[PDB]
Order: sequence, then structure tokens, then C-alpha cells
Amino acid sequence: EIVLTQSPGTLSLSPGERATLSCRASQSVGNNYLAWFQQKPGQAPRLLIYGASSRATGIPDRFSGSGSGTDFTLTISRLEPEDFVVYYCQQYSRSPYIFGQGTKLEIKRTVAAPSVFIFPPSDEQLKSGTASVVCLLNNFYPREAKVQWKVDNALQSGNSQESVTEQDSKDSTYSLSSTLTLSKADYEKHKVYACEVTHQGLSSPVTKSFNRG
Amino acid sequence: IVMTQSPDSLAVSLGERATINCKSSQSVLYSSNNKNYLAWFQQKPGQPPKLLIYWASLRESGVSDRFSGSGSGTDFTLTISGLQAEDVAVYYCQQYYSILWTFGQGTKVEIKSTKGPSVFPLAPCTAALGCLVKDYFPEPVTVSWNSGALTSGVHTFPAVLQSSGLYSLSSVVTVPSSSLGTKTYTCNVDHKPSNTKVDKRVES
Amino acid sequence: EVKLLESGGGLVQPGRSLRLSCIASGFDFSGYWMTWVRQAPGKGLEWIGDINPDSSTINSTPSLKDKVIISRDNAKNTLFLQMSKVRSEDTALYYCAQRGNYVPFPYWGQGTLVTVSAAKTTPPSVYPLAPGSSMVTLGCLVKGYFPEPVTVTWNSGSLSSGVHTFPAVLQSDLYTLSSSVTVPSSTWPSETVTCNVAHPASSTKVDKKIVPR
Amino acid sequence: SIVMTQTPKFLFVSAGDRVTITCKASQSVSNDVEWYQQKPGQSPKLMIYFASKRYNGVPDRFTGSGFGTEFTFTISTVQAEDLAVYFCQQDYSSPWTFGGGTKLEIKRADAAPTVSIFPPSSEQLTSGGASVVCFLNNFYPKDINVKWKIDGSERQNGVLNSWTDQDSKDSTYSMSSTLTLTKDEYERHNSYTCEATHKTSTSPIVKSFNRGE
Ligand SMILES: C[C@]12CC[C@H](O)C[C@@]1(O)CC[C@@H]1[C@@H]2CC[C@]2(C)[C@@H](c3ccc(=O)oc3)C[C@H]3O[C@]132
Ligand SMILES: C[C@]12CC[C@H](O)C[C@@]1(O)CC[C@@H]1[C@@H]2CC[C@]2(C)[C@@H](c3ccc(=O)oc3)C[C@H]3O[C@]132
Repeated sequence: EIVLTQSPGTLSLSPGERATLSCRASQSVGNNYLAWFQQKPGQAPRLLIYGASSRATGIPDRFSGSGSGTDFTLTISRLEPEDFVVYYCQQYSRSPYIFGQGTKLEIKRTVAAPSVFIFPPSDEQLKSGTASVVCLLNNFYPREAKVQWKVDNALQSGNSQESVTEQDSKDSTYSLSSTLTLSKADYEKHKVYACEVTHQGLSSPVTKSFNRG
Repeated sequence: IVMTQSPDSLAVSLGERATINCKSSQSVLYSSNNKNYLAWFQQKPGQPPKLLIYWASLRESGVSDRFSGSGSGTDFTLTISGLQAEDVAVYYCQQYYSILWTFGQGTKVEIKSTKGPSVFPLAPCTAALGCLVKDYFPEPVTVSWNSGALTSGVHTFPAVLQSSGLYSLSSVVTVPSSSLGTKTYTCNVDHKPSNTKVDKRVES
Repeated sequence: EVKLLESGGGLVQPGRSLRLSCIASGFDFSGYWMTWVRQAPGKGLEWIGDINPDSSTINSTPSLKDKVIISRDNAKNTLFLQMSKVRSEDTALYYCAQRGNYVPFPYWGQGTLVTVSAAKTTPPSVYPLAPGSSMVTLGCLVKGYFPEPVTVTWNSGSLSSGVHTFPAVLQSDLYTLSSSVTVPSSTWPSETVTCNVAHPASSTKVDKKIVPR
Repeated sequence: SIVMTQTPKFLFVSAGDRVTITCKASQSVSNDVEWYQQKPGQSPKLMIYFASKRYNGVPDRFTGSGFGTEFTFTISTVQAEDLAVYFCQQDYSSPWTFGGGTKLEIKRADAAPTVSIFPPSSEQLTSGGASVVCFLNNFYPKDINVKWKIDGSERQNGVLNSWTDQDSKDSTYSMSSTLTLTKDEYERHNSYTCEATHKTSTSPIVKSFNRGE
């Protein structure tokens, strides 16, 4: 197949700046049948560019496609703050038809280490038969942070769920929550609960913990 | 050319048949060759779309037998004969009749249940505190603090779908640690589908 | 229109402690991370520490990490640096700075000079420099103060063009500097010329008029 | 920590020319590298941030570029007021680290010094001391030889020299020479001479006075 490889995964720019997204093909794309899609939060995709460099009708001036065969760029010449979303490339020259994994445009802002907190499960939740432990990363950037649960110093694996906010409307940071979920039966078999957070803006990892009672 | 889908969200028991309709504002039947320029897409959270059907009814390579579109002219249908856990996703129809590919608004598909939320205090041993809204279906839940009086330093996280087939989320607020003795903090969870509001006071 | 004003700079005994204060004005203080930076005699810049806006966080180099304490008071709009186990290496001038939500370090305090020497505080004697009898040159010699720095001006800063204020020289554990000013030959002594010396370390100010002999 | 290495360590350049400073990283920092101008007697000042964006009130003759590990600072059409030390600094990590710095010097023509000599003030003599001061102002190049003579005989002890930093307006240098004597020794001799040796003339510049006149 033609596999389309988008670069980079996330591009960090300020409104007004020009963006150059890249779509690299494993195999020459026939007749430059290369299309670009916009996709906004909770919306169906939008055709932006087709035939490598043809701007679709209703698409503004500032979006333009460039390149042929294996090397393609989408240039957004004067960035509007609504434009910061996911962009997909997609070829229609040869079956099977497959999407690029996507490039997400996010707003650039310095670097901020997270404010970390941990919460023990409530008595009411333990009586209902389940134990959810929450680790909170507060107002950080960039989004790339590693959250590791340690239960009696034992690194946990795939029994925890992370949720991350949309980038903040005032200071352009993220908050993130990790929830480690055990049965009451299992939760009460261990003493120390810790979330260790590695983030780029920290000199070294910060650990947050509690002993049950 | 405008694509309208219905229903917009679909709850079907596991293994049952699921049906989504797509209607075009104009015929996408091409008189001269007798072909429908209609396609179907699957899109799962945090992933690109996956082409399933095109020419209204032709399955793309590696699309399972249970996926089958039908109908032509202005009214079309995608049916999943034996619905599985892995088929839970968003589905779009797309017209390529005219060099202006347009998608429907999309249809969410999920597993039936219908439960109200559970709220618990997130409180530890500036200070942070919060609410955990656990085991609810369907979406959505709206969380406020002190009936929308407190909004500064609030973060309410996007919901996640648990192994249960039920949703869970968290809402947190950072407050002056000095104020924890005096000012009240109440989180208000409105779940419009279960016809419920729950107000949990969170204490230190 | 932003102002960061450091205070507490001066001499300290080795092994003792020092506190710097920084008062910020003309920007929503409780909305920003604030940082300390220092510059040794050797002119290298050394990042020290930072704070997120809730003092519920810190970012400090290891080197120091376990030696200084950084902290802040929102309502009072003031930033603090506590040093303990003070040494030779801590002799530098210290800069207060904003951390900025879309721009790294756009705002620096003028900087406050910290000296670590058992030496005793001393005020300067100020001596005018007038000719033995196109353009005329005058000066004043500021002898025997400790520690650095002084601030020297001419006619309360109104004469700043054609001024040369020379780097101090250390001599018998006391500093000496000179400052020169050049004006048109008919301007002096027809019009009055005074050099003004503030020595913040002794809380003194001296205004010495230049006298024809 | 991340090492930022600047090159060259110094740059001497004629007015109106290009200077290109480069800064190289021990690992990728993406955008987050930034340039500070520091003029003498002043704090560092932000000029370029995100390797390529201008901070405001920075003239547009200043420009940056780079990504990953390799970054550059350019001044096109260098002029007199740009005399400063320049620093790179990374935000993509912790600790945040500044480069070694690059000191800028302005090439121009030659200029002979303005030489002024001063006997001790009556204020200094009243209190029992005696200093002779010689100002050599607005000369180039920086290399200069000053010599003191008492009744025609050379004297080296009690002499203290200081050079000003190269000027922000005219790119010249200035020098202060201070000969300190006991009041005893000052009153023991009559003729005091300041001799300047500088490439602008083969004949040394001589200025003098007699105590008893
Ligand atoms: C559904 C679609 C899938 C891939 C794209 O992301 C969207 C798409 O809507 C573009 C359009 C569509 C494409 C499927 C394949 C096409 C029908 C293809 C074609 C192939 C053989 C033929 O005889 O006539 C035409 C050329 C292009 O029209 C195609
Ligand atoms: C513009 C387009 C029009 C119809 C669709 O709404 C969009 C479209 O972009 C899809 C694809 C495109 C179609 C125009 C005609 C095609 C180029 C056709 C073809 C014809 C001769 C040939 O030698 O090779 C291929 C088969 C299919 O690829 C076609």
C-alpha cells in the first residue's frame, strides 16, 4: 500500500505565524491524487486541498498545498486561533485508501512544570466496593508528561486511566488526571500509594504518595 | 451537496444489529454509469478515519463481512449485522459525486445501559479538592461548582469509557488553603439523560 | 511600565544566611511564575530557582537545590530568596525576573549586588577634581567605601551626556572610583556643577560642588 | 544539565557589517532557545525568543533561526549602540541553562586621548591624604601606556588604573589614572607629570603642574 507519514506529530506555533505540515509517501502517489483534511473537535472532516495543490471551494486564501509524488506540504500562511486543530493527508491514487496518522497544531508558550496532588478514595466509594486513586497534574506544558503508579514501591501497568483537558483558554496550559482503579478487596491488600511524575520542566521526577490511614 | 445522518447517537445491545441512515440534499446516482458516489467511514477516539464502504455498497479491502451499506439516489444505509465491542466508534457518510467531498455530521454508536451518576469527594490527607463522577450512561454530564459561582482555577476533565460500558470523569478546583475552614465548596453534577442533578459538598 | 525592585543586597559573613526581597508592580502578579538569576564577577549567568504562581511548586538547579529557599506573598506582591550556609561562590549580583506565559524572561530587576566578607561597612569621602587654573573637564574621586556598589550622577542626572564613570578599584579592603564630566569651557565656573554619590550600604548621600582654585 | 556552547567567544566588527553568532546544544531543544543582550552597567535584556521571534522594541536588523541542536543570532548592519555581550539560553528541560556569552567590540579608526591632570583637593589634604588624577578620554585603540613622573623621575607605586567599557555612542575608550601619595611626600616634591604613549603619535602626550603655583 501507499503509507502516508505525517511530520511532525504536533507543531507548536503562535497565531499570525505560518505553519508547514509534511506528508511523506512510502510509494509515488499517481496523478498527485493527494488530499488534505481539517478536523475540529467534535466535527466531521473537511476537505481543504485536493490534487496536491488545488484549494477546494469555500476554503480561505491562507491554506495552500505544495509538492509531488512522495513529498507534500500544507502551508497555513497566517494562522487564525480557530485553525489550531488536527490536519490529515490521504491519497486516492491506489487501493487501499489510508489516512496519515495526523498533525495537530497547538499554541506555543514557554515551558511549565506541573503542580501535583494525590487523592485517597472516599469512605463512601470503599463501602460501594471499588477504590479509585486520583493523581492530578495542574497547569503544565508541553502535554508530554509520564505518570507512573507505585503501590508498595511496585511500578503498576495498565490498571490506570489518564484524562487530559483541552489547552487552557487563559494561559494555554494542560491539566491531566490519572485514576488507578482497584476493587476494595485488592486496594486493602497494599499500604503505600504513590504517583511518580516525570515532566520536561522538572529537574527530576516529583513523587506524591499516601499510606492508607 | 449536504449529507444528513440519523440517528445522531445509537445504543444497541452487544451482538445485535445496528442501522445508520444517510440522506443527500441532491441525487448522487450518476445517470450515465449507474453508480452511487457515496462512501462510509469509521473513526475511533484519537485516530484517523478508516474507509469502510464506497460506491454505496462495495466493502474496501479488510473490512469485515458484517459491515454492509445499501440504498441509492438520495437515501442510503450502513448496517452492522453482528455488533461487537471493537465496532464502538463514530460513523460518517461522504459524497464524492462532485469535487467537494462532504461528510454527514456523524453518528456515535454504543452499548445500552441507562444509569444515573455516582459522586465522591476528591479530598487529600493553595490546596486542591474535587469531585469524582463515576459509573454513568449515557453522555453527557455537566459539572459546576457552587452553582457556577466558582469558576477560577477549575478543571473538569473529559469523560472516559470504562470496561463496564459506563462513563467516569473528575472535576477539580484549587482554592486558598486558609479558606478551607470557612467557605463552602459544592460540586453540582447535572445528568440530563437520567433526569438527575447531584450536589456533593467536598470537605478537608 | 513594569517594575521589579530587589532589596537586601550588601555584605554577609561566610557560613551565615541572606534574604533578598523583590517587589513587582504593573502586572497581575498572582498570574505568573517568578525566577531568580545571578551573575558572578566572571560575568557567567547562573539560573537559580523559579516558582509557579501558588508557591505550591519550585524549579531550582541541583548545585543549590538543598541550599536556598525561594518563596512569595501574592497580596504583598513580593518575591523572596533565602540563602543558608553562604560561601565564596555566592558572591554575585542577584536578578529578580518574571517567567512569562508566551515569552520566557521579558522583565529583569536592575540587580542587587551581594558581597560575602567579614569586612566592616564604611562610607566614602568625596573629593572634587578642578583644574590647576573649547571644552572643560571636571571630576570627583570617591575614596574608601565598602561594600560595592555606589551610584554616581552629575547635577541629579541632568548631565549624563559626556560623562565617564570609571570601574572602582579595591585597596586596603576599601573601594575607590572616579567620575569625569566634559562641558563647554564658558559653562563652568559661570554655571554650577555638583557630583552626587549615594552609598546604599551606609544609607548616605553626598553632593560635592566642584571649586575653582 | 543541557550544555549550550556559543561561538565565537568574541567578535570585533566594523559598523554596518553582519555578525553571526551560533549556539549548539548537547541534545535537541526544538524552538525553546533564546537570546539576551547585556550592556555594561545594566541587567540582561530579552531580544529573540523561540530561536526566531523578535521581542518588542527590538529593531528588526536583529534576527534568529534554528531547530533541534543548531541555532544562530544575526545582527545585519551592526552599529555603535549594539556594543554588548550576547547569551543563548534553553527552556526545553531543567535546569534552564545560559551559553558562555559572546562580547561584541566595534572596529573603527584611531583617536588620540583628551588628557586632563588634577592636583589633590583641599578637602583631601585637610583630612591628611593626597591623590593626583589623570583622565585620558575618548581614544582608540584600547591599548595605552600611562606613566607618572615626580620632579622628572618615574614613579610606579601608589598608581591605580581603570578602563571604562567601549562607548555606546562613539565606540571610543576612556582611562582613569590615580597616583595616591602621603601628604608628607606630596609636599616634598614640586613638578608632577602624566605621560600618555599611544600609536596615534610617536611623541608622547605630556600634561603637568607645579605644586607651588
Ligand atoms: C471514497 C474515497 C476514499 C479515499 C478518500 O479519502 C475519500 C474518497 O471519497 C475520495 C474519492 C474516492 C475515494 C475512493 C476511490 C475513488 C472512487 C477513486 C476511483 C477508483 C476507481 C475508479 O474507477 O474511479 C474512481 C478515485 C477517487 O474517487 C475516489
Ligand atoms: C475528479 C474526480 C471527479 C469525481 C469525484 O467526485 C472526485 C474525483 O476527484 C475522484 C476521482 C477522479 C474523478 C475524475 C475522473 C478520474 C480521474 C477517473 C479517471 C479517468 C481517466 C483516467 O485515465 O484515469 C482516471 C477515475 C477517478 O479518478 C477520477
